[PDB]
Amino acid sequence: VNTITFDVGNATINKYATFMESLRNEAKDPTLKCYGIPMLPDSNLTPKYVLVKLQDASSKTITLMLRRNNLYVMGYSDLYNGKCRYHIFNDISSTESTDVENTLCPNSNSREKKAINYNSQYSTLQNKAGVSSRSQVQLGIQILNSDIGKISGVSTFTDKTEAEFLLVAIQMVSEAARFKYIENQVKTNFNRAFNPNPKVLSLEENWGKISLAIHNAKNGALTSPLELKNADDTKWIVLRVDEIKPDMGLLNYVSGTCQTT
Ligand SMILES: Nc1ncnc2[nH]cnc12
Repeated sequence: VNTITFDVGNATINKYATFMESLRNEAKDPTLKCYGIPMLPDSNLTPKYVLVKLQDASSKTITLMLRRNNLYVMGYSDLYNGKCRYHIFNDISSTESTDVENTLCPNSNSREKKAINYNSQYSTLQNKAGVSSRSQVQLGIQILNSDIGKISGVSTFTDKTEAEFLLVAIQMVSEAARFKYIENQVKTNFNRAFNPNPKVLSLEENWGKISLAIHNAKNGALTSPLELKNADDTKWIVLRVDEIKPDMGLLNYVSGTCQTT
């Protein structure tokens, strides 16, 4: 399994664009695509995972472990007192947990557990972060940089600190890779913090339905329209692939053939 590094401390728009491109190209199936949009692999393709190393301005890092089939963050590691400290979500199966241990921290004599004692659903992360909606957790490059430093090499931190980091990182890494729209929100706001708008949230929550709708579309027409939100919180009834393709970075894996095109 490969590691993609993003230097948050020295980030520029172009370096984030390159990061997104690299992450999409490592995660995607080598071949699968629908309507020109690359698709993630089935859950049997190896390697099953990708690592994403995030570097702060002090050169400390956190490495996220992502599942290729759905781009979920499974856990993260940091160097702590010389040790590979691995932090696994509590919703990972026994067999995948072994893989997380061994992928984040391959040397079994130099590693140390520090569990994430909660699941990785946004509802849970929001709860831990003290917010009723992740619209209330700002995203941004300086925020990500700061949050890495609250955790990496730090003996103890609160669940709120951890959940904030995870909400920021999940959205700026996995959601941005899945959605060019979200990558572009980061780029448009590159020099500042921002709050995810209703379209960011609607895309995040509907990626599986969107991916299925694109995979199933015939001659560019969705079989069933899909109702999303625009950035101004008005309904967006998507009728055609060409309406939503610009916002897409990766499709969730969907079995069967599609117009590739
Ligand atoms: N752990 C995770 N990783 C990626 N996307 C997510 N969406 C919700 N939780 C997530």
